[PDB]
Amino acid sequence: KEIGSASVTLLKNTGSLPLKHPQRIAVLGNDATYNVLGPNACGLANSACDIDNLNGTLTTGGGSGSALSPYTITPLEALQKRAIEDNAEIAAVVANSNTTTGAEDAIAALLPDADVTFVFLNRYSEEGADAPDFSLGGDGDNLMDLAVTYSSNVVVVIHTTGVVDIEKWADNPNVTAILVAYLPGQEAGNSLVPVLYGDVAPSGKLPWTWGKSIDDYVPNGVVYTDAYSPQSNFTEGVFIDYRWFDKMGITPRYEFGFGLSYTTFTYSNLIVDHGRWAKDYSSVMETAEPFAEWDGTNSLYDVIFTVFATITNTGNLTGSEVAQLYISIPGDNQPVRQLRGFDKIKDLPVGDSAVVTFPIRRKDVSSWSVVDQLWYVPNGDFLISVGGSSRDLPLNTTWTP
Amino acid sequence: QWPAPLANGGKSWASAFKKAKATVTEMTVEELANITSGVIGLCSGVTGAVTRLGIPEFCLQDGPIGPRGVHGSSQFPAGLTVAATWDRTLMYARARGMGQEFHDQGVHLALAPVTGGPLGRTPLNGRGWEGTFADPYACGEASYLSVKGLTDAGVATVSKHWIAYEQETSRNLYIDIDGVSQADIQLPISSNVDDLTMHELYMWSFAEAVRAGTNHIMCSYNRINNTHSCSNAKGLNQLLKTELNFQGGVVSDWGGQWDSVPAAENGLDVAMPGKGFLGALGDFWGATLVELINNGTVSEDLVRDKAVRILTGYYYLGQDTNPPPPFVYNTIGAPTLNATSGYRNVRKPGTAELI
Ligand SMILES: *[C@@H]1O[C@H](CO)[C@@H](O[C@@H]2O[C@H](CO)[C@@H](O[C@@H]3O[C@H](CO)[C@@H](O)[C@H](O[C@H]4O[C@H](CO)[C@@H](O)[C@H](O)[C@@H]4O[C@H]4O[C@H](CO)[C@@H](O)[C@H](O)[C@@H]4O)[C@@H]3O)[C@H](O)[C@H]2NC(C)=O)[C@H](O)[C@H]1NC(C)=O
Ligand SMILES: CC(=O)O[C@@]12CO[C@@H]1C[C@H](O)[C@@]1(C)C(=O)[C@H](O)C3=C(C)[C@@H](OC(=O)[C@H](O)[C@@H](NC(=O)c4ccccc4)c4ccccc4)C[C@@](O)([C@@H](OC(=O)c4ccccc4)[C@H]21)C3(C)C
Ligand SMILES: *[C@@H]1O[C@H](CO)[C@@H](O[C@@H]2O[C@H](CO)[C@@H](O[C@H]3O[C@H](CO)[C@@H](O)[C@H](O)[C@@H]3O)[C@H](O)[C@H]2NC(C)=O)[C@H](O)[C@H]1NC(C)=O
Ligand SMILES: *[C@@H]1O[C@H](CO)[C@@H](O[C@@H]2O[C@H](CO)[C@@H](O)[C@H](O)[C@H]2NC(C)=O)[C@H](O)[C@H]1NC(C)=O
Ligand SMILES: OC[C@H]1O[C@@H](O[C@@H]2[C@H](O)[C@@H](O)O[C@H](CO)[C@H]2O)[C@@H](O)[C@@H](O)[C@@H]1O
Ligand SMILES: *[C@@H]1O[C@H](CO)[C@@H](O)[C@H](O)[C@H]1NC(C)=O
Ligand SMILES: *[C@@H]1O[C@H](CO)[C@@H](O)[C@H](O)[C@H]1NC(C)=O
Ligand SMILES: *[C@@H]1O[C@H](CO)[C@@H](O)[C@H](O)[C@H]1NC(C)=O
Ligand SMILES: *[C@@H]1O[C@H](CO)[C@@H](O)[C@H](O)[C@H]1NC(C)=O
Ligand SMILES: *[C@@H]1O[C@H](CO)[C@@H](O)[C@H](O)[C@H]1NC(C)=O
Repeated sequence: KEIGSASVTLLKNTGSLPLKHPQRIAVLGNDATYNVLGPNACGLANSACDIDNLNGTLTTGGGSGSALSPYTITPLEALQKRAIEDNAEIAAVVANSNTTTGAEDAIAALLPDADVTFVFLNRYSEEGADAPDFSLGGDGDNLMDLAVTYSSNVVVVIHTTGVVDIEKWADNPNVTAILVAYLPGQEAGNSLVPVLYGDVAPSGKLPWTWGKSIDDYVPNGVVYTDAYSPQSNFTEGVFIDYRWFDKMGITPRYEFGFGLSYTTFTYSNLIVDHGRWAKDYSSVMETAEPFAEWDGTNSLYDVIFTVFATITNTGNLTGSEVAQLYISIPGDNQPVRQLRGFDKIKDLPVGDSAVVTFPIRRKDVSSWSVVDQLWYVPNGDFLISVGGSSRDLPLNTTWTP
Repeated sequence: QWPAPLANGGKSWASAFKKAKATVTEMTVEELANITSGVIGLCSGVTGAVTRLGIPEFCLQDGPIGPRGVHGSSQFPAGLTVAATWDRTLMYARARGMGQEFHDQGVHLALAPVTGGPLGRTPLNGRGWEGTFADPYACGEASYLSVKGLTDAGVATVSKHWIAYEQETSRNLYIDIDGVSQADIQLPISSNVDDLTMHELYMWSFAEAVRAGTNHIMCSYNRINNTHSCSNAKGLNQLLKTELNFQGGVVSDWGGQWDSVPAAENGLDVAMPGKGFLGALGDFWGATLVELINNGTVSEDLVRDKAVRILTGYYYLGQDTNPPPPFVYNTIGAPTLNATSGYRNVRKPGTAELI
């Protein structure tokens, strides 16, 4: 559960979250409730259910990295627990909205009087095939169209195996909040509702880039060919995800390492401490990785320096903050920046400050010599940037060894 | 034949009767027809105000598990369900709880409970679940207690359905929608019931209902010996109003009134729903009753008894000095009624655990 509550990521919030004590709650989407055939209906690999089946809350993906469930704690059941505590009413349409007789009529009638409308969306994928685009699973496009027609307070919650296309509605003023919650396992619903009701502020951030379009990603991501010897050439090199997005100058929807809270954090007092170094003595096994500065005592993974910064909860509510550190290694055709540290502060009171610390190892500031076939620390001007996301970096400094 | 015995207030309603008579005495013929016939509003039925004497519209509201078509309330178990408890305490508390929710939603008259019509001649009865037991004794007991619960909570009851209303098939309520009329198409099923059976089986629960102080009774859609229940003189004027000494009002089921004059003469006191439901369910009194009085066909005093029977409940349950709050929900539904709804939360601690 605590994993779910720490992961769930807030992408948009025009004022609707956290919920106070809404009296009339509307829920949309089979994602909000059980698989109609049972949590384990899809079998040993969570891939045997029909393509149109209502599989319910998307708690894991398809294939060999799935597992059986003792139960699922559905969002609806958890939302209901909370409604009942508030002496409120709650109603869910969980059928296929396109194919079920009266579904659309029901939604039209249910939503206008709701204080808030949740829409649960999912996007299953699996081992054995690739997603054909950023397409919402089942009836999700429809759900969303209906929802914004009849309600001005839609809160979208996505259970997905990756980025999905929400371009149609993400800038609709009627969509007041959007959250992704990934694949939260069995404690799906009870990990989420605390966040929505504001018992714990959301603290999770995107572990990849949310581009406005599949066309903004590394070309030829999937090659389709009947050719007896199929060929993908990684001609983009090191430039995947936000590295690609950064180098090409492409603004995504939501950047790598982005995710809102219910409060704001102000960054301050950047500090690089050259005296804060230490030898790697802890790791279980060692590589035979070659590097310039090697002298028979030392390591690629020695922490050469350490960098510090200060966050201040400048908001109105307690909240956790994932601080990120990026470095610009100099060189030719070198990423605009690369993440070389993160430190999550837990539950920072309003007005309070905490120090963020980042141990930079040697390898963290090195390049591969193609010619000499070793790791070496380049010369040049290293940019160090610290902040909230891969594009929210209010503190830079420069280092030159 | 069987004349209409005048109301006198009985045992418990003595002072309420006398306030009712007093008020009715002041009423014009228009006022009499205003209160004895349904008008348009948010509740299942609504009596016209007597606005010059400050009598307001009465909200009549379904139904026998609690106020229907409202938000902010609880869904109680059915009569069938309490019956199965065989627990008098639960039967009472159920009704008492239904009662506070009716009162607090703003209902003057609860179209409840179901007290032996249908009782259960057929196990296929579509609405048999609204009643209790398939047994006069047990149904009488539950009916007594169901009535007491609602009335103790400050809501007039309309026990239903009188009587011998034992199948839904071809009840054939009165409806004159489109061009077509049910009266042209097919008469209601006629329950034809000997006098022992009527006494020993069907009347038994209603006797209990009367004894508990049900303020009103709703006459059923079926006909009895080929006369409509709502204009059956033997059934309403003699069996109910004389032998069971019933002191309250007979409300038509919605389209259970088929005529103007026999109804006025043979026991009916309230025409429902009147102007409600686009007038589609019959509208036999109102302006028609005004005409019939003014031209000597129907005695004004006959209609004053009806209005007295209506006001008796008003005054007895203290709705005059302690009025229910405004009713806030459109329970009729668009496009039949195009009115916006408010919101009121009426759920109280204790109700969920009682259920
Ligand atoms: C539906 O139709 C059924 C079937 O016909 C109806 O059932 C009939 O109901 C009537 C009552 O309305 C009933 O009438 C009696 O028959 C008895 C003989 O079988 C008569 O003895 C009895 O008469 C006495 O009662 C009358 C009414 O008060 C008096 O006017 C009359 O003078 C008699 O009473 C005196 O004598 C007795 C002593 O003998 C004394 O105790 C009295 O106090 C008084 O001094 C009835 O007339 C029929 O018998 C019923 N038939 C059947 C088969 O049941 C039913 O009523 C209809 N239902 C509706 C809603 O209309
Ligand atoms: C083919 C394959 O991927 O097999 C394995 C078995 O170990 C492999 C690794 C894989 O992790 C594993 C266990 C999974 O967990 C997968 O999620 C998984 C799959 C990807 C799936 O694979 C497929 O559907 C195959 O492409 C499919 N293959 C073909 O039909 C085929 C024919 C000609 C050319 C190429 C392919 C197949 C379907 C059903 C039974 C056997 C083979 C089979 C499989 O049943 C599962 O396979 C079997 O259970 C199985 C395979 C062969 C014989 C008997 C049983 C699958 C599941 C559980 C559904
Ligand atoms: C509910 O879960 C189902 C898994 O148990 C899922 O069905 C599977 O969906 C995928 C698409 O994500 C299908 O993928 C394949 O489609 C055709 C197969 O002929 C190929 O062109 C593709 O390359 C791809 O491999 C699976 O076929 C399908 N599984 C079965 C047995 O039908 C449902 O889609 C899930 N429901 C929803 C609404 O998301
Ligand atoms: C006959 O009854 C109707 C139905 O209520 C009366 O009119 C309403 O009067 C109330 C006050 O009692 C007003 O608030 C409403 O505005 C009236 N409604 C309508 C539809 O106009 C009517 O007043 C009654 N007439 C008499 C003579 O008492
Ligand atoms: O609208 C009511 C449903 O009735 C279904 O049928 C009933 C039976 O034919 C039989 O018991 O008679 C009653 C009427 O006396 C019917 O209502 C059937 O007709 C469905 O179409 C209706 O949904
Ligand atoms: C937003 O919702 C309202 C109903 O609350 C609807 O009338 C309006 O069309 C919607 N607008 C957009 C931009 O979807
Ligand atoms: C991609 O691979 C094909 C297959 O050998 C090759 O012909 C083509 O030139 C390659 N292009 C690159 C590496 O950019
Ligand atoms: C009295 O009025 C009613 C209804 O308006 C009408 O049916 C009846 O025939 C009238 N009778 C007389 C004697 O005018
Ligand atoms: C006089 O009798 C006629 C029926 O013959 C009736 O219409 C009228 O109302 C009667 N008057 C009385 C007794 O009130
Ligand atoms: C209510 O509105 C509908 C559609 O707007 C209209 O057709 C209907 O006549 C109205 N109902 C009444 C009773 O006026």
